[PDB]
Amino acid sequence: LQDVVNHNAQALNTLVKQLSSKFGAISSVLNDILSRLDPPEAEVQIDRLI
Amino acid sequence: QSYTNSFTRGVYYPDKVFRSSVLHLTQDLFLPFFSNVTWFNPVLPFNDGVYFASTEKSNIIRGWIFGTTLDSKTQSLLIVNNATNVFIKVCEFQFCNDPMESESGVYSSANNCTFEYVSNLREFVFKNIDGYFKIYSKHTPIIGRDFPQGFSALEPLVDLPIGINITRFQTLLADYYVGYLQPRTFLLKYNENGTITDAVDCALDPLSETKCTLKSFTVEKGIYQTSNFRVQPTESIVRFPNVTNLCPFHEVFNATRFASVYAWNRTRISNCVADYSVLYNFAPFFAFKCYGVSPTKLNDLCFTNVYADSFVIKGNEVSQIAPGQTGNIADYNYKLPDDFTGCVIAWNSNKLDSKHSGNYDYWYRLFRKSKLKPFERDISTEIYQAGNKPCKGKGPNCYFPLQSYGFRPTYGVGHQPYRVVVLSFELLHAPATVCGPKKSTNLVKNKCVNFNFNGLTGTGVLTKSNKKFLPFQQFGRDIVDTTDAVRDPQTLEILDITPCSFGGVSVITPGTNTSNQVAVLYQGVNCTEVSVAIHADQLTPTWRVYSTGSNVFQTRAGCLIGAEYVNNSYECDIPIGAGVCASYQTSQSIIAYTMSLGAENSVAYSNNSIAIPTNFTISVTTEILPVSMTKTSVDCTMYICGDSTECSNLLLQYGSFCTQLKRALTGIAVEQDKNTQEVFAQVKQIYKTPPIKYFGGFNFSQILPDPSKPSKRSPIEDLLFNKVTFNGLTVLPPLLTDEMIAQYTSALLAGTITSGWTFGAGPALQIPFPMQMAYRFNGIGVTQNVLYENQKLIANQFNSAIGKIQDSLFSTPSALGKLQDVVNHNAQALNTLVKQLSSKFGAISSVLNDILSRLDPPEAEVQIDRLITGRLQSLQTYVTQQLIRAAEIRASANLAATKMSECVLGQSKRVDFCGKGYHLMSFPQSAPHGVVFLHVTYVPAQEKNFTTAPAICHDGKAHFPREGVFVSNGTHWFVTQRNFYEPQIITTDNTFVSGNCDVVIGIVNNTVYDP
Amino acid sequence: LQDVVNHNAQALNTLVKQLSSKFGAISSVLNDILSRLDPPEAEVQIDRLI
Ligand SMILES: *[C@@H]1O[C@H](CO)[C@@H](O[C@@H]2O[C@H](CO)[C@@H](O)[C@H](O)[C@H]2NC(C)=O)[C@H](O)[C@H]1NC(C)=O
Ligand SMILES: *[C@@H]1O[C@H](CO)[C@@H](O)[C@H](O)[C@H]1NC(C)=O
Ligand SMILES: *[C@@H]1O[C@H](CO)[C@@H](O)[C@H](O)[C@H]1NC(C)=O
Ligand SMILES: *[C@@H]1O[C@H](CO)[C@@H](O)[C@H](O)[C@H]1NC(C)=O
Ligand SMILES: *[C@@H]1O[C@H](CO)[C@@H](O)[C@H](O)[C@H]1NC(C)=O
Ligand SMILES: *[C@@H]1O[C@H](CO)[C@@H](O)[C@H](O)[C@H]1NC(C)=O
Ligand SMILES: *[C@@H]1O[C@H](CO)[C@@H](O)[C@H](O)[C@H]1NC(C)=O
Ligand SMILES: *[C@@H]1O[C@H](CO)[C@@H](O)[C@H](O)[C@H]1NC(C)=O
Ligand SMILES: *[C@@H]1O[C@H](CO)[C@@H](O)[C@H](O)[C@H]1NC(C)=O
Ligand SMILES: *[C@@H]1O[C@H](CO)[C@@H](O)[C@H](O)[C@H]1NC(C)=O
Repeated sequence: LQDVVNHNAQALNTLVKQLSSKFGAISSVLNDILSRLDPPEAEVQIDRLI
Repeated sequence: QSYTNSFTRGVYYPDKVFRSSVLHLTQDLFLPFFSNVTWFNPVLPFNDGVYFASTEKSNIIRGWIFGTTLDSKTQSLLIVNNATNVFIKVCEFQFCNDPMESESGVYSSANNCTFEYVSNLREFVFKNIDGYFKIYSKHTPIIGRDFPQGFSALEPLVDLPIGINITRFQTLLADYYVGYLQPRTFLLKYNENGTITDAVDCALDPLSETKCTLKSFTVEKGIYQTSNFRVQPTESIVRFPNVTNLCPFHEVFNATRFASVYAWNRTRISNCVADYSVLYNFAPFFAFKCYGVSPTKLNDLCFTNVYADSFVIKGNEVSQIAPGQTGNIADYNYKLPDDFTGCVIAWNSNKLDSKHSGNYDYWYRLFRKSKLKPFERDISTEIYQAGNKPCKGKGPNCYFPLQSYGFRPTYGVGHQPYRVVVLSFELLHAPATVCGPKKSTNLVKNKCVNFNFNGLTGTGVLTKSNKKFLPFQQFGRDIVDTTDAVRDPQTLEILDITPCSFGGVSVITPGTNTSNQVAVLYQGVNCTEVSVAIHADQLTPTWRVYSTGSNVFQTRAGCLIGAEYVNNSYECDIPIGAGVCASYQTSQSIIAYTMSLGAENSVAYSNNSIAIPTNFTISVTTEILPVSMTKTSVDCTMYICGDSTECSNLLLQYGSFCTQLKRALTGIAVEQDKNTQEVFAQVKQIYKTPPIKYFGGFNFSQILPDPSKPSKRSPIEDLLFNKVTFNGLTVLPPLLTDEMIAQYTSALLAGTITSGWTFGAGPALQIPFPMQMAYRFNGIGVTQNVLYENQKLIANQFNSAIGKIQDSLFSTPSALGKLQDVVNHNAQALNTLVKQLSSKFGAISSVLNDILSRLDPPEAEVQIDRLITGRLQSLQTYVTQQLIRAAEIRASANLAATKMSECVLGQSKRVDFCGKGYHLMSFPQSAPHGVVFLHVTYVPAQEKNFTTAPAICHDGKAHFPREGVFVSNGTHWFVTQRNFYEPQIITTDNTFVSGNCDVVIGIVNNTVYDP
Repeated sequence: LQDVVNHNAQALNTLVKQLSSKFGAISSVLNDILSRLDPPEAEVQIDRLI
């Protein structure tokens, strides 16, 4: 049971941590990309993050 | 000259790369198998490479001539072989040797010789490709004129970089066969020494397409999925509404004056044609960049709401004009949408948009108090207020937002004015109004045709429709958003767009070893449709099985060709669908029959009729169960990145994917270890079988370990073991060595055969085997007296039963099908994973080191990223597949553990769980990544039809057997156990009384004796 | 059983409905992309749809 709980917790923690992965893009936060670049290339960066 | 068949000739080495003992599938220009070959001074046209096989003994064939004209006008290739050295020239000659020391080369012309070169059954492949004349020469001097229908590869004699055009060629004299090549696909079997010992085409016969599909030269008996058939389009219609020709552009584009960048005119064009080639040369404007819709395709489905914008700018101003751009021009002159599907045309306009002294009229909106949005014009030219107080003129930052451009003809190129046309059009609105002219065609009339209805392009069958389009709807779709109805305004007729027929084809083959005939199943199609497609050369799988009579059958699965339907019934051999099955029968051919669901047996039920067996059989049946899987550990970094830190840095930005994959693989591995632990290690203490091994006639030699061999495995285990069977991927060894697993099996079996089932419920309790078997009879409703009264026979019944098991595992090679399937599945997964390392994934190359040593790292980053994404999706797919397979094997291992707990460590009352019959006992045997259970079952036999009755009325009261059944042989009545005929005289010992003789439906008068 | 049938039908319906998904490309139909763009540029859109 403890292993099941730990597995679910680890899955959720990995999912939230991977919100900070750049995934080969400029950054990991959408707002900085929006208020850093022009909308066209920002679209490609947001596409990679998505 | 006649026509013969190219049996297997024309195979050459496709490349100079060594390959050993492989089956490589390559697509290239080849001589197709069994093609028609002309056997012969004619001028043979050079069909993109020829196979020329000269058979001679007088050396009459002195060489070849190639070219397009061969009359000293275009460059022609002359090849001659005099006695020692091949003179190869690329000259421009009128004629040649054609009119010991009986002949010499005089030719007729030697102009512009651009290239020079010197060095029976002479085969020569001449392939002209990529500026190369590749000559593949096989000089196998056969001693004799017998033309062998055999195999001989053609090693590349030379690859001349002549780089000339060749359409025709002739032979030079002082017989021969000619065949023409086509682009085909071949399977070549490269031998150890590097030689192509055999080749298999991929377009002749269904059989030699499944040979390519499995990448083998010997296919097994079975239905094989293969390529998908599809009726190819017959014609190609292009229907438009009534069209008109106006083209009102050049008269506008040529005009004396356009408007400024801020005063631009949105010119609307409608009801004309896209005569745009004039804008290239008739109005020769140089700057032509089409964004969203590249040019030279502007002939149909082109414009719906085309608009034209007229800009007048400087020279160094078009650069800022692009979709998604920003700047003062973008801010306050005009703003473009990001999705601008149009064209930008710019050209210098000195003599037509400038004054000789300079025209100070083309101004621009320097400032404005309104943010520009896509497709909006600036009109207000009031002073741009820049202060909180009302700002008019000077004072605050305000200035007049209109600066004159000095369009002088004396300025440089960077200042010369540009006239610009922006064609902004939307390729969407369904109703149209403008594109170029094209041929129209009437209704296809139920014909699979390329349709081009008002720009809606596709392939389909256009039939009369009953769908009531209200007089504004042009298209008509379905819930799947597929256009199932269209109507051209010119015809104004609603017609549906049911697509061209397709599906798949599957090859039924009885195995290459058995035979070579095949059948084909076009899945889900009417046989009339497929026959019609055969007739008018429309089926994509160009190989045509001859549709003779009594060989085309229409099943609910589709159309089966090559096998006749027989109204007889047989067990299924090669499943097809809808209950039909095909098989090879004996003169010998493939037949399709309705599957017979076993025999039909009517049980003779009656009001009073029972059948009790008088004999039995100790059957031994093998049941194979996967227990484990190959533990595979994959190094994410090395697989994705070939020990490259440059690639590792890029991989590090992809989150903890490698950590997740490693965790999943380690979980799978520890799960495999726990699976074999739980299946085999259910015994606390390793039990040793006794020194003397007499078990009341029960043999137990093929299952008990024999010390006179290594690894201490049983002979059955030996047969099972002998019967089964880089780049960051590692196969971790199992924790339990095969000897340890065999020792667990030996302990389990020794405990079973010595202590009975007691060792599974606690301490092992010794008990003679003839007593344990009597208990196991008691456990299936058979009195123990049966065993001792028939001990020895049963022993033999067991012993022979085990003996056949060996042959069942010896003669039959597919007995261990499930375990070998598991092994093959793992091997195929690993093979696919390593093979996808060679996939470019839309990059420059499949090898990292090339990309590293080809480009600067900023540019190489994109290619490395594409390769990383491809290989990472490969890893994720492999890991997910492994997880699913591991879950399946976990279920199988749980079943195996349950069986060993219930079938081996005890006797199970669950029906058909430990065999087919009444379970007696079971024996485990280790096998590679699995277990094999020798389920011992009691099976009754030798029936005897008998008369019965639920109750006996002796003393005016009912009587019932305590555990048996009341039966009779006509005259006497006997109470007997219900699983073995043991008649007994009815007495109060076996009978109990309950009630009187007026409630039982079928009570019978009789005597219940007193003992 | 009805849930099993409906689940299979929903899976197939989703699979065919995502044929109309642009996937961040010009369009969801290959035919239009082919007869709208030169093959070097159309390669990117075809790759995205693929
Ligand atoms: C049990 O079965 C084995 C068979 O595996 C018997 O061994 C055979 O013995 C005879 C002579 O006694 C030989 O001719 C055979 O070659 C043996 N079989 C094999 C496969 O080699 C054995 O006799 C049986 N009985 C006992 C008590 O072991
Ligand atoms: C080669 O020359 C022939 C001469 O008739 C011509 O038809 C063909 O188009 C040419 N093609 C090339 C340049 O390969
Ligand atoms: C205008 O028409 C003349 C006709 O001779 C042509 O030469 C010229 O290139 C045209 N220019 C434009 C911009 O259409
Ligand atoms: C647009 O209209 C204006 C009206 O003054 C005119 O001067 C200009 O030449 C026109 N430009 C065109 C024809 O695109
Ligand atoms: C195939 O077509 C024929 C003629 O249209 C028709 O009679 C037959 O019923 C069709 N087959 C099936 C299975 O519907
Ligand atoms: C069994 O008995 C019933 C009594 O109603 C009778 O109808 C039926 O025919 C009998 N079955 C036989 C004689 O096979
Ligand atoms: C029962 O069957 C066996 C073989 O299956 C046979 O040898 C035997 O004679 C039969 N009868 C008895 C009474 O065992
Ligand atoms: C057993 O059944 C058959 C029919 O299958 C029948 O002919 C026979 O008479 C029955 N047995 C007896 C004891 O009558
Ligand atoms: C029935 O079984 C008895 C057993 O004693 C035997 O004597 C008799 O011959 C058998 N047959 C008939 C028709 O009674
Ligand atoms: C059974 O025996 C009793 C008394 O002997 C008699 O009354 C009854 O009718 C008998 N029943 C049958 C079915 O013979």
